[PDB]
Amino acid sequence: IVEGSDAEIGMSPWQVMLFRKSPQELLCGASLISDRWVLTAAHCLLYPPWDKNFTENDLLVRIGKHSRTRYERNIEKISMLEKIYIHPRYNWRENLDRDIALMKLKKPVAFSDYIHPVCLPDRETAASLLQAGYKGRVTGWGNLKETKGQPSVLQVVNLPIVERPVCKDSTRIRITDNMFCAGYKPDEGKRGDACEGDSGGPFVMKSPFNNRWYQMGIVSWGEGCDRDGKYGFYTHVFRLKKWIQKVIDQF
Amino acid sequence: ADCGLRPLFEKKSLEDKTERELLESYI
Amino acid sequence: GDFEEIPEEYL
Ligand SMILES: *[B]([O])([O])[C]([C][C][C]SC([N])=[N])[N]C(=O)[C]1[C][C][C]N1C(=O)[C]([C]C1=[C][C]=[C][C]=[C]1)[N]C(=O)[C][C]
Repeated sequence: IVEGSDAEIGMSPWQVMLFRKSPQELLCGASLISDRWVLTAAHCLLYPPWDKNFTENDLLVRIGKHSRTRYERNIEKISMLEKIYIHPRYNWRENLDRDIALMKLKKPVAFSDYIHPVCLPDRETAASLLQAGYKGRVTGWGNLKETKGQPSVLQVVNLPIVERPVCKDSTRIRITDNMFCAGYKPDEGKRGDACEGDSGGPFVMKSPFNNRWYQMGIVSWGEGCDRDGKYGFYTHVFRLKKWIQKVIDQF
Repeated sequence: ADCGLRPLFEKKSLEDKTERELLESYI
Repeated sequence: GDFEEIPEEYL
C-alpha cells in the first residue's frame, strides 16, 4: 500500500498472507471468509505469462498477522492448503477478468481476537454500497511505492469507488462488469493505492445498516501504483458470488 | 454469521481511527 | 533473510 498508514491491532482480522514455502516470501494478500475458506485473486496462483502456477503444497496461509516478516508467536496461525479452486472463466490471457480463487484449508483455523472472518455481500448490500464516491478500505503488506520499500506492519488506506466511465477512460485495458476501480482523482489531492504484493487482499466496506464489514472487492491490477490519473482495479466479489457459493456448497 | 464483527472493535463497541471516514462517504 | 523462520511443526 502507498500513502497508507499502519493498521491498528486486530483492525483487519480476516487479513491473510499467502506465503511461498521456498524461497520464503510473501506472494499475496487474501481474506478469511470462514474457518476453512480463504479468498484471493486467481493471478496470485495462476499467471502463465510470468510462469506462475502454484500448487497446494507450494504455499502456506498465515492468519492473524500484523508484522510483515516476524513470526508472531502465540498470535498468528499457519494453515496448509487442501485444495485450490480458480474461477473456470478467469481470463489471464487478456485483462484478468474474473480474477478470483478460493483455497480450502486442511483444517479449520481457530478464531481469536486477531482472526475472524469477513462477510460477503448479498445483492442489496452491494447495490447500496458499491456507488461512486463511497469509500472502501484496502489492506496489505505490499510495496509502499513504485521504485521505503516494504512495510514493517500491515498497511491500510481508505479509497473512494470511482465512476465506471472514469475507470474506463483511465486505461487502454478492456474493463468488465466483474471489475470496479477505486482511488482519488488528481484534482482531489488525497492519495493512496494498492501496490505490488497487495494483490489478493480485500477491499472492504462497513455497512451502515448493520455495522458489519463486507468484502466488496479483491486487489486485482493497476498500472503502477498511486499514479495521477490511474486507479486501482478490484475484482467485483458480489458479481462472482454464485461461483463462490457453488464451490463451497459442492466442496 | 458473526462475520464482519471484529473482536477488538465492533464486539467491544470500539471504533478504529478511520472507519468514520467510510461512514461519512455513505451519503 | 527478510522473513523470520516459521517454527517446524508446520514448515
Ligand atoms: B499484485 O499481484 O500484487 C499486482 C498489483 C499491481 C498494482 S495494483 C494497484 N496499483 N492498485 N497485480 C498485478 O501485477 C497484475 C497481475 C498481472 C499483471 N498485473 C497488473 O497489474 C499489470 C496491468 C495488467 C496486465 C495484464 C492484465 C491486466 C492488467 N500491471 C503492470 O503491467 C505491471 C506493473
